[PDB]
Amino acid sequence: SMSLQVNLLNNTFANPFMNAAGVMCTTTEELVAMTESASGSLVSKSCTPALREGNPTPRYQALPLGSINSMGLPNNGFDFYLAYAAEQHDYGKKPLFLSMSGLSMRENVEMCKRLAAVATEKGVILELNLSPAVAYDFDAMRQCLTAVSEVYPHSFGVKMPPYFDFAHFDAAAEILNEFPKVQFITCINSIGNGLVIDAETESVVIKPKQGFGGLGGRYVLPTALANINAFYRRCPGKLIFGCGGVYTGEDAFLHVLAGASMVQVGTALQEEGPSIFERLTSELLGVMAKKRYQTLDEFRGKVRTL
Amino acid sequence: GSMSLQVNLLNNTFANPFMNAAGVMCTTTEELVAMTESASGSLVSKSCTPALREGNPTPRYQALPLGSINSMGLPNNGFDFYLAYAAEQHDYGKKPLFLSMSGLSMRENVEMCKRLAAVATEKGVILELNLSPAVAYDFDAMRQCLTAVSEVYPHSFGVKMPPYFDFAHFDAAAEILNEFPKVQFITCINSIGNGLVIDAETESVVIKPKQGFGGLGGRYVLPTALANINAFYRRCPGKLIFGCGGVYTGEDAFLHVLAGASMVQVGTALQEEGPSIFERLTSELLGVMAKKRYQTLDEFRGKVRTL
Ligand SMILES: Cc1cc2nc3c(=O)[nH]c(=O)nc-3n(C[C@H](O)[C@H](O)[C@H](O)COP(=O)(O)O)c2cc1C
Ligand SMILES: Cc1cc2nc3c(=O)[nH]c(=O)nc-3n(C[C@H](O)[C@H](O)[C@H](O)COP(=O)(O)O)c2cc1C
Ligand code: NI
Repeated sequence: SMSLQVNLLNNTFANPFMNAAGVMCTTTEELVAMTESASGSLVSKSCTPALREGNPTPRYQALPLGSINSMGLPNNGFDFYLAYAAEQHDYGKKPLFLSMSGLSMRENVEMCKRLAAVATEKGVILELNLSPAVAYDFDAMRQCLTAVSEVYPHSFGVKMPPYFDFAHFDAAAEILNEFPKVQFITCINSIGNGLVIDAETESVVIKPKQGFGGLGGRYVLPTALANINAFYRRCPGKLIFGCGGVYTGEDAFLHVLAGASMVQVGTALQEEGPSIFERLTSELLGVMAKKRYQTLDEFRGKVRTL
Repeated sequence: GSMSLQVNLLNNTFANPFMNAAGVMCTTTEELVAMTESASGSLVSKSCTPALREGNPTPRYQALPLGSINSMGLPNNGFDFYLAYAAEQHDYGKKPLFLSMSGLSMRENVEMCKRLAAVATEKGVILELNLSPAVAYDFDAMRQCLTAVSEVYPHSFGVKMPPYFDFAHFDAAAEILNEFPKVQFITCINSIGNGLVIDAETESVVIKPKQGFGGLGGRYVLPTALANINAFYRRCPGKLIFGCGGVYTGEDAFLHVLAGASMVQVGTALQEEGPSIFERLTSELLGVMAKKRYQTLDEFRGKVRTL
């Protein structure tokens, strides 16, 4: 007998799967579809205080090894997602995360002040997007978390861009550990500012920023696993959510082995739609069956070093 | 049409833009001779320290479907060895030679450069100074290092860079590099640092040092490499860019050059296939150029179209 159940943040989740923020979670229809899916949870599109059109198109391109995008935070605005969380989400089906991505400290502070009562009343959980990106400037990062912690009377998580050396893992973890309200860390947002060139057209493939954009998919799995495990080790008091390169149950298995509690799906979900979650739960159970595991706790964070 | 892969830079002529990446098949005399005998346009010797280094415990390199992961730890025969190869053994009649230097402190690099100067003068060996927390990730330390080396090394040289991941960092690094006219080329990029490969079957990491964390190469890194190549191509118009990262085919090389590359270095692919790869890559790049109606590299270098 097996189970994908996860228990964390005073909630129970049927399985660890959820969408990545930015993917299939912008409109009412999308949020409802995520709620009706087999996913264990969902997160609403990273929001700004007011609606944002986002960058000019094309701004997303699917690729053999993943995706590249420079969406530019298109979203319906904070009021919209707050109302979804306050009055529409069926918390009886699954828990809900709200992703917040204010463009200044002030914006985050203002939104958090209003989110507080809805979190208290309904149980929505904040995922604060820190992905130059806030998390790549340690002073800006400390300031952001100080501000939010000061005005937001609840636990929350942070969505991180990837780091690429131990000095940075140490520096980031030192900061995160100074904030006990940060109860989860989502690793990772894209690998930033890659450049895809189409040999046939001799051109870039997205319009904004001269073709530079965030990489997702197969490209990022080892970087994601690195960041998941690095923070799993360095922030023992916190949960880690995995994000990056999940297409299969086996991929998800790797995230959990590295330390992941929840596993977010981006590029693969963009291409397949919310039905992917039935496939992913099935595949992960199958991997666990073949390896003789009954629960996620049996192998979470147990990757073997040499 | 008669096409040419010729490249001209730093008072040298290169038959084609291809060379090995530093770290790959360039450690021993036998390897250096084989690179020289190959169809490559050039070669670079293994990044050296002042004295020989055994490197990290094995396993420390693993080939992967989408590339490679490694934590070699700078195993090398020592500066004396590569200096001797450059001064006395290398056939400059066959192709130009780059020497990769990777001191573990600013002082080590300074002392090696003092001694390399005479050999650069006499034989024409070209320095690629490895700046890959990595020196290049510490802007003050980077400026400091380039100042100290420029002070003692009266020759043009290049720097090998780790990748950056945002415009603010592209600008900051370019600003520093633009302070040093002796830095005539920039090699982008070394490796995507500290990835972690986990083998689902064994439920373990695949290399031994650093709990399995190591540098990524191959298919994983091509868009990051192209971004860095083009970012510096744009921001350092007075310098040349050498590409490194994700080259398996002539088409990949075409992309490097489109992004701004003058020379194109081959790492993971070369590790897996050996030096015969250069015959294949030259032939493939010429084929790509023939199909796209280009005769020379200068016709499309850095000409990637934005939308
Ligand atoms: C179309 C698109 C939009 C995204 N927007 C957001 C976003 O609003 N907030 C966020 O934290 N991450 C955003 N991201 C990054 C994803 O959340 C995720 O971190 C990344 O795609 C890695 O997962 P993948 O490898 O599964 O694609 C976006 C990604 C894509 C592809
Ligand atoms: C085995 C191995 C050893 C390496 N050692 C060095 C080195 O000594 N000096 C250096 O600048 N880069 C070193 N690197 C990085 C490579 O030069 C190259 O930048 C990287 O592998 C990306 O190219 P690829 O995608 O073609 O593998 C090494 C890479 C590999 C795979
Ligand atoms: Ni930094």
